[PDB]
Amino acid sequence: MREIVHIQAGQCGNQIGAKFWEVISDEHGIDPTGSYHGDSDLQLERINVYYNEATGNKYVPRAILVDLEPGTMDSVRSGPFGQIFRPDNFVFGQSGAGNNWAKGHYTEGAELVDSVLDVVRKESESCDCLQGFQLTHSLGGGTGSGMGTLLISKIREEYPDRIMNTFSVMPSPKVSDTVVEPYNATLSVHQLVENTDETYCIDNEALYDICFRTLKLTTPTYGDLNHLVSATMSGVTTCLRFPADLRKLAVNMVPFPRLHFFMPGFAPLTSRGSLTVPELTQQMFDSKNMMAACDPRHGRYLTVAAIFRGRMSMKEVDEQMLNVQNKNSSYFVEWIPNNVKTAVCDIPPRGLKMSATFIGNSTAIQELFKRISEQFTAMFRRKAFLHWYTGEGMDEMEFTEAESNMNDLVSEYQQYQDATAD
Amino acid sequence: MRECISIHVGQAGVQIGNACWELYCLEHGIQPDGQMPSDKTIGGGDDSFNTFFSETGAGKHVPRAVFVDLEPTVIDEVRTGTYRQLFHPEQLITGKEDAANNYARGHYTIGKEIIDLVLDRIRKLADQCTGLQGFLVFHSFGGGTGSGFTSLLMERLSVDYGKKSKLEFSIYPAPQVSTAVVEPYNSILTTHTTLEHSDCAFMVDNEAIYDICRRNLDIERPTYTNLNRLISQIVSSITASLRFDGALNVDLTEFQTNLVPYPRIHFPLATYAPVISAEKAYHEQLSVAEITNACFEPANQMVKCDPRHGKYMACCLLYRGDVVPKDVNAAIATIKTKRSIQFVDWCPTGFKVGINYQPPTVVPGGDLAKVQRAVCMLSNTTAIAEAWARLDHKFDLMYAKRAFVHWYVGEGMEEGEFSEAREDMAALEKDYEEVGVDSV
Amino acid sequence: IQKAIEENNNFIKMAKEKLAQKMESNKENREAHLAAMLERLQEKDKHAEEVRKNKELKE
Ligand SMILES: Nc1nc2c(ncn2[C@@H]2O[C@H](COP(=O)(O)OP(=O)(O)OP(=O)(O)O)[C@@H](O)[C@H]2O)c(=O)[nH]1
Ligand SMILES: Nc1nc2c(ncn2[C@@H]2O[C@H](COP(=O)(O)OP(=O)(O)O)[C@@H](O)[C@H]2O)c(=O)[nH]1
Ligand SMILES: COC(=O)Nc1nc2ccc(C(=O)c3ccccc3)cc2[nH]1
Ligand SMILES: [Ca+2]
Ligand SMILES: [Cl-]
Ligand SMILES: [Mg+2]
Ligand SMILES: [Mg+2]
Repeated sequence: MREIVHIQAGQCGNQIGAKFWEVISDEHGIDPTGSYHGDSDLQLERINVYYNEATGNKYVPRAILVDLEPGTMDSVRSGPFGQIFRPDNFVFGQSGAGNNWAKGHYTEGAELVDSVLDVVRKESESCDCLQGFQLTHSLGGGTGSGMGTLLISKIREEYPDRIMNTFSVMPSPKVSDTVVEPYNATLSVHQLVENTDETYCIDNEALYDICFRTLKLTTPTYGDLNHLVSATMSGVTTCLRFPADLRKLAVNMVPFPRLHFFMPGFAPLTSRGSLTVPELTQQMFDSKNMMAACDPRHGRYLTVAAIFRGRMSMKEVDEQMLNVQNKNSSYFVEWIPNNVKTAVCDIPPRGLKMSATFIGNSTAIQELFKRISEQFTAMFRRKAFLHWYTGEGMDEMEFTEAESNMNDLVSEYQQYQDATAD
Repeated sequence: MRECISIHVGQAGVQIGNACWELYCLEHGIQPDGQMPSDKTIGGGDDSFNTFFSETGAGKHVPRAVFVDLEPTVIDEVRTGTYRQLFHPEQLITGKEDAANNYARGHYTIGKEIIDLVLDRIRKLADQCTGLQGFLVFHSFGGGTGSGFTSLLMERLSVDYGKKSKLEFSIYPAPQVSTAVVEPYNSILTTHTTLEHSDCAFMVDNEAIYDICRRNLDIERPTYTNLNRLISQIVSSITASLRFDGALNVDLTEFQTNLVPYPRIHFPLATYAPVISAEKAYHEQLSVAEITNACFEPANQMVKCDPRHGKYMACCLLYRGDVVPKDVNAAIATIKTKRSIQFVDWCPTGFKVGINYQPPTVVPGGDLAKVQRAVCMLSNTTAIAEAWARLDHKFDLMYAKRAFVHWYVGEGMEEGEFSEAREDMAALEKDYEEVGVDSV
Repeated sequence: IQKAIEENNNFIKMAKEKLAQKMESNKENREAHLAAMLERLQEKDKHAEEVRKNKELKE
């Protein structure tokens, strides 16, 4: 009834995208062949949200796989669940982006964007009532960042009354050595501020720090970082997949159109070496459990959504959510009453009896944008590596515009952080 | 004759409607297939229960009701539920995209696409009536459909049915059972736009019902199912005078004459007793005096407010079950000596009493104990303005920063409607103060 | 009784008109909001043509 159309672009977008479908396919009882062999009818009640019912009663992800190189997508077809994806929904080119936003947004990506939209229309027109789109991508690359923001802008032209959500992976020096990542990220944020309703800030800095400090991984792999992303995306989409739509959920989380960048959180986060409701709640409000490298106690919450999964006492959940709010009242803006909402789903994730997923619209997210801006200006005031972008036809002003737009986003977060009721 | 048409709007309206019609069927002996063995007149009749039920030639008793929602999931449960055979399919109306808790989408963007079909289906119910009395509209304040589409429907009903009476059962938002943040906006918007088109509205505070279920029925974490079964009992007490008859029965319209001193002051405070579990009702007979005393315990009110800090403009007592005037009069005399009951100086102080001898029913598997006698008090007190004050204050907090307003503007509304609606509420709060001031 | 008929008819009339004006004012506002959104997106499309043209010149 309420369908979502999923898109994954670039290496990162396709990697976490594949993991997302692995995890939710398991939760819904779908095997790599697309057949259902579950044990509960709750797994199928809202399976239409993300899957199409095909001939032979096989369920096909409503997913579109995009990349300017075939490398990663070839791994998807060969990896686990590579055969459930609709083969025609693979839209790849050979040119590549070379980690250049301009090549993805303007040059190489523009040549391919039309063939991507062709698959989007065929998927959308088969929907009884399309909720909207979710995109997985990184902001430091070239395809996911450049062609992803282009796809968003062009999808919005044909579907302006549909929700556009993104799971955007922010760059960090701790994960990738590529130098121009601040440029690609700042150019992308400039786009996401305008053309998305919800953006989950999946910060590689925070993912690494969690794997290293908490999970005790000396050398975290992309697979280790992605296990966190997979569990997070499963959590934030749980209320959509198991028995409100993207719009109602955005309405209660986005008080201002530009301030739609969320801090994801998850609990429990434990290493392979060695749980109460009070502890779950305390953890998901701890800075250590945030998938964005921001301290929520350096800002204030505009809105918060929290979903608990597993068998537990709703009364105890109600008490502890009221408990943490009163003890942290200062960090919740007064001018949005009742801005913390809670949901429960009886079905826990895989390998856990209880979990909690945190979605925070906190002004503390400015710390993340401030970090990207610092890296950006440290390279743009020298005009370093700019020839990669002017070579594609860009002008220095577009770099200056994207810069000052993100600095405005920061000052806008600071405005409402300092605002008071009286 | 004197038919009433019920209109259930949005999730809260539909689910509360399900509970009410289930309870009505049990009270009248109607089976889930619409058959009523005790009814010896087949295909028609002028009995008291015919105010709420029509009859087909095959002996089916069909609610005079329309269910409307902008998404189908809630009404689908009616189409496949136990009482699915009770409703003709045309009485259940659904879109496919809801209002997303946005008044603008319920009143404009989405609502305008279905409003014509809804009015057409209501007309078909009205055409079956020989003397239509009015409409009963069930809806939430907080939902985008309950707020936005209800306002649109009420405006349209005034046009199509003149000043035929329209009564509301409105669910006032409570944070304990809501996951929406923009409910203060939707509440003020719908209250402003509906105020001219409603003759009388019974607000039900979800927090008050939530507290009663926890305190009096020992339910740890009430669900909508728990709240709705209790709400259905109060609704039943209020409509019992229309569906049953008796020598001591007083029609709801006659109570309304006393409850509404000015058109805008049409929000009665309901208080219901006894709410008691089976375990406590065992070897426990609550007398007329005991349930009457409970009416003046604020914890049993449908809306959280303090009548002791306001003034009364009317007090009505709707009894049902084993109750005779002698005991009522004795109970009332006792209460007048021990309670803070201050009337405005321009209104008589007598209590208006009605008795419906039919005893109340309970749904199987419920938590409410079956009792021999119950009572619903309907009072017009200035204290109900406290509910407007709390809601208006949450409105002001968010609107001073224009939080979430872009969602409404994006769907076509203007900031002028927000300030215009808030000013109407400020005048309403002012109206409630003025009525409580002593005369010159 | 004539006054009663006139007041009821005038109430019906003013409500019918008040609503007709609200629903038209809302239609125009929503249509304008969506038109401005697309106009911004077309402007970006034009800017993309200039970028691809600026590349060609450098060659
Ligand atoms: N008492 C009671 N309140 C309910 C029920 N369902 C929803 N509510 C309340 O109604 C408000 C939300 O409005 P809904 O009726 O669910 O929304 P809707 O009318 O369907 O409108 P949209 O879904 O936004 O299109 C919240 O304050 C809920 O607590 C119910 O079954 N019983
Ligand atoms: N968490 C995570 N981050 C990734 C992955 N692959 C790439 N990245 C990040 O994304 C950025 C590189 O962008 P990439 O997606 O590889 O470029 P693209 O293929 O042109 O879209 C770097 O900052 C990486 O840290 C992945 O599998 N997981
Ligand atoms: C694909 O992108 C998305 O899934 N978007 C999205 N936005 C959301 C907002 C909230 C929630 C909740 O779980 C929730 C928890 C408690 C109360 C209310 C809601 C889930 C969301 N999912
Ligand atoms: Ca009959
Ligand atoms: Cl329908
Ligand atoms: Mg790469
Ligand atoms: Mg609804």
